[PDB]
Amino acid sequence: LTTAEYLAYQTERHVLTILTDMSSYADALREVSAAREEVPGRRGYPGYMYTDLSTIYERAGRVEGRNGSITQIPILTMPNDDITHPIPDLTGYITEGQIFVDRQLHNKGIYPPINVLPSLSRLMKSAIGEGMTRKDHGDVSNQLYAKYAIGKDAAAMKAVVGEEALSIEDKLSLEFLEKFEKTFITQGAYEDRTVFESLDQAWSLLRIYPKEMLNRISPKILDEFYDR
Amino acid sequence: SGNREQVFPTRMTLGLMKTKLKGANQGYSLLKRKSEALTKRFRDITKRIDDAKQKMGRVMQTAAFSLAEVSYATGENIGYQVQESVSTARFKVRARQENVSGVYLSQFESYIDPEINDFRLTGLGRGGQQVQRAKEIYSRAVETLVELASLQTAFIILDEVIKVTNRRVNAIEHVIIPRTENTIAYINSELDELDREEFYRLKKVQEKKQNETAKLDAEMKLK
Amino acid sequence: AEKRTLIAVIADEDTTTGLLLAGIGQITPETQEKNFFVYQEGKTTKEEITDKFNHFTEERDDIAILLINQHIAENIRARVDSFTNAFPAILEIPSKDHPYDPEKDSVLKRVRKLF
Amino acid sequence: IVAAVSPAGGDFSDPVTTATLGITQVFWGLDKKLAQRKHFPSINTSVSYSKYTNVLNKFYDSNYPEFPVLRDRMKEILSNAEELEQVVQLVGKSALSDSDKITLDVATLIKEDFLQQNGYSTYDAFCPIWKTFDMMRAFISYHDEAQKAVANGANWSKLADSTGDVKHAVSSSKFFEPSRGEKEVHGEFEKLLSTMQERFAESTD
Amino acid sequence: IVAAVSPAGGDFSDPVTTATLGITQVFWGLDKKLAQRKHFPSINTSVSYSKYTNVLNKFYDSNYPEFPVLRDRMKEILSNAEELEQVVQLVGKSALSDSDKITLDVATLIKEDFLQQNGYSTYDAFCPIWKTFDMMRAFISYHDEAQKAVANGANWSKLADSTGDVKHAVSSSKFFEPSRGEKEVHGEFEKLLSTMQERFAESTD
Amino acid sequence: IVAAVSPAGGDFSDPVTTATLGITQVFWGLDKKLAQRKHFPSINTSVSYSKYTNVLNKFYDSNYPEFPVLRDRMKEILSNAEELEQVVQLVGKSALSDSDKITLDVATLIKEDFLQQNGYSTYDAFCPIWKTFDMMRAFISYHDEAQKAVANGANWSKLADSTGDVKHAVSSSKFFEPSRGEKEVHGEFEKLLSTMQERFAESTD
Repeated sequence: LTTAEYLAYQTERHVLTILTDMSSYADALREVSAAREEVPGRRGYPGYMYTDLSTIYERAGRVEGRNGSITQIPILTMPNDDITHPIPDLTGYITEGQIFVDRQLHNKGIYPPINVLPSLSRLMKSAIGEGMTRKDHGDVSNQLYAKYAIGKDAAAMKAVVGEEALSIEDKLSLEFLEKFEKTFITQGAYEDRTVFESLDQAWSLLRIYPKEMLNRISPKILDEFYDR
Repeated sequence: SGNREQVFPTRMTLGLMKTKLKGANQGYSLLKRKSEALTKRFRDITKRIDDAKQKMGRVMQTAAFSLAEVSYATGENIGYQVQESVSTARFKVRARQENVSGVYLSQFESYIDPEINDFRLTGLGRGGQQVQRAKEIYSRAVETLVELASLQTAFIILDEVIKVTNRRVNAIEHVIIPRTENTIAYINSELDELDREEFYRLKKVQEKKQNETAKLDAEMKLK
Repeated sequence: AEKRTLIAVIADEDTTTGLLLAGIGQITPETQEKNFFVYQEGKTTKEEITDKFNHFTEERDDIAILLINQHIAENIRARVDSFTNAFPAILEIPSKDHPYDPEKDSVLKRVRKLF
Repeated sequence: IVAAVSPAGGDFSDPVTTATLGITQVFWGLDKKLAQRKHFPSINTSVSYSKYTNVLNKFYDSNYPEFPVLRDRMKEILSNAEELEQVVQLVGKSALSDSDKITLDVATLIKEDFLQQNGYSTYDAFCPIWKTFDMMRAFISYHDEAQKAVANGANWSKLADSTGDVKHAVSSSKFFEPSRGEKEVHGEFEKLLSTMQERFAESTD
Repeated sequence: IVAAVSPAGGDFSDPVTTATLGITQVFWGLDKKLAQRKHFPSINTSVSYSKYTNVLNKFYDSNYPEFPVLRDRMKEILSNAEELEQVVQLVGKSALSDSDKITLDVATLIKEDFLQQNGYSTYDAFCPIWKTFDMMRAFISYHDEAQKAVANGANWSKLADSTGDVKHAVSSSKFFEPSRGEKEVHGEFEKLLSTMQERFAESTD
Repeated sequence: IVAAVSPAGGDFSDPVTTATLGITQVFWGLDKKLAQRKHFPSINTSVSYSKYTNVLNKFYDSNYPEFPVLRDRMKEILSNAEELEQVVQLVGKSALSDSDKITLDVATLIKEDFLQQNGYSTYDAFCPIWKTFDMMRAFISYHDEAQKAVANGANWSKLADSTGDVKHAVSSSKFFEPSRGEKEVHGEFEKLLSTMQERFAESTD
């Protein structure tokens, strides 16, 4: 983070700092805390866990005057796959969202195993619009999330009410979920997809549905992006 | 406070019961949506059976007057002749088999007997027309009976599924939730508190020992 | 279960049997018993009708529909008792000689109650 | 290293296992349910992992080219069927589609005949890599044949009844004594897979 | 002190949020679901209690005498509709009585045009207390006239279709400009109520 | 030494209780849920135990020879009631057989009339051992006669109202004043047993 602050403020270049496995950093912070003979706080981590996590995370963000900007993507391992653990909890309590990697999708062979349904970016709407990325990006995101949720619950119901008793929306949603998880989320390890190209794939995926079933997307965007 | 589950509080138990709560919650939602699907089908069956009842008014009256016209042609009630006419008239009810909304509702698909008109050909010419009208009314009757069989079997299934979802949301989920509430919030927090008390007592003992070592030295150093 | 055929026994009106046996009927040549027992149009006590209903809907293994004349509004309790299952006999209440399909029909009563 | 970790009462909440998980590239975690069923070995095929799946591709591409694809297919079948089982145990198997029934049944076949391994009998005491690869191929191709056949008309109950012989063949393929050598064991598996394909082609019509 | 509480994981059970809920008299209770439906200000009226309603009678009776009973009526009809949505889910809409359908329609009008405030337009960015009170009178009078003219008159649907203009007027009552002056706005609301009364009198025939 | 253990929070796992257990041969674990509904003496039959039943058999065979058999029968039907209630609170009384219904009814009778004891009224302040044994015979005989009548053909739903006088006599058998003397009370109990047997024989004709 000191190098990032240098490169981003004393020079001008942006920077996307990555902090791999902050859970191991918390593990090391436990050793420092116990070295000082401090009593353990919750879960064994020191009570000031939040302070020394914040003093890392909050060293990022754009700055008035200086053109640079530090973007953090602090990766961290779920200790036992529970949000309630102090480290994921505190990080989600300081950071601007979360981007899950899900065991369930990884066992299917998907890569990356990003779980879209719980993952969210709180201030995504700032980075989306006409000026940056295409103008349909926000509504494409909204509709993709909605149809993915429909696909997930309808995949749950395929085993309950049978495939034939699902409404045509849910049948199209199963087809969309299969193609989604297998072609859109599923990305080659070395496949660089430009955000415009990824939106083009998203559109090639959403045009499964008729224009009327894409209720989430504004009509002014459908009338110029659905057909191409 | 509330319905305990009388479980032994430990971290493996908290995780197990949290997964069990997740399973029961998704099961409640899943069975609730199965129940809405089945009750949609059930309401369709109820409206069709009411329509078939008012058909058993009107169309049955029409077929009865077909019989009445045949009797008028014959000049007398042919019912006595029709009595004990044949052992198996030209109609039968095949074994029901179907699967509606995930439930094997048994709708009877009755079909005409291959030995058609086993009791026809009696009296004047209106007998055949009355037989055909009776066969049409009997097809309507097979339809109404199939709708009623659905409105009974799916009624039982919808009652069982609805009471299972209600039992879940009332007893099962609302007893699993207090079980985890106990296991973590009361007991695990209490045990961590005890352990932190023990550690603080250790820290106090260690600090007083080092301090007195500090005062015995630093006093040998003072003089 | 196995295939079977309908029957109509409710003492209100047996003319429905005359109007229906032209197309659909049932007798047991092996048992020498007319499965489509007449209703006598009120010429018999309800005990015989109840016995025949018990034989058809609780002793016969072959499953099919069954019909009942305006007496279905009279024997509603027994109809509710025997209507616990769609088999062996899913009852029905045709109008017979008079318009007699009101809200008093047992199946219609159950539908309205669950409505 | 092969560092056994006694799991104690807990499953993974024990801090030794949690601290180990951040270090070991491979973690064959225990499965309590498979142990209570006496299903040996009883490793959990849903929470275990090997960060060595991708580095080994340099070795797979030279000897067993289809091994990674088959492993991914096997994992996909097992995971989809565990999802499906988590529902059917709560509702029942009546509503399952034919493809769902195949996924569930092939998962049971896998979990009983591929994943399971006695480890004490003269056969299957040490399942060499080529025999394991050939059984992966046999099971995956059996699932593929079933899915493709029910993609056509053939309903799956009659198909299972008619190809019970093929199912038993792929199930008992584990019995192939590995001391016979790859030269002839691979021939046995080729014969098995060919008869499998021809039987499914026959029963499709 | 309007002090927000944002617990660690949205648990709303940790001692800080329990203490604040115990001490803070009014808890306006925002909701995520009401925000996703774009129903700003996203107040969840089910849980958003307020224990300052009682001490404010000394202010209401001074210069808005009917306000307390008026909000009690609005809250009770809103809660009745919230309860009756469950009955609509259980059994078809037709099974509801005429009075129940009146309650549902009026509370939908409430949720759409009284609670739901644009906040960005110039007409309802600032809803003064007098305009809020007059809108409350209009809405509650609408429910009362519908309720009375149905309990002593024709079916709810016939009146609703016959007096859809009145419902549109009370819905568009949100658009009256607060900048127009308190006296002018109050006179306009009185005009709306008078036209209301005469229109319900006409449609009663 | 009889010593109440008064655990904090009502938790049986409270360390003073756990230490007290393992050294006390008897454990009359009271339950707060029963004491809330004024069901005295509020003992919890599910978890209470007494390691002294094995050594008391000598006294019982010397004085009340069939006391232990009756105790075993009573605890058996109580446990059957507990499992049946666990089933019913999730399924409902419909799925219950007829013997299950009679077990539930007799166990409710016991829990309201035998196990319960007002502790302050003149009739149940001190229930001497002979009256307790007599009521065990009365309640178990009622259960046996009802079970036999159900087995012999009479459905319990019809039997309930026909023999309701006998069930009420059993319920009111706890009002037999202990000071009336062993001869008087035992004569009354023999009368109750004879009336039970004759009425249950008559009602099953």
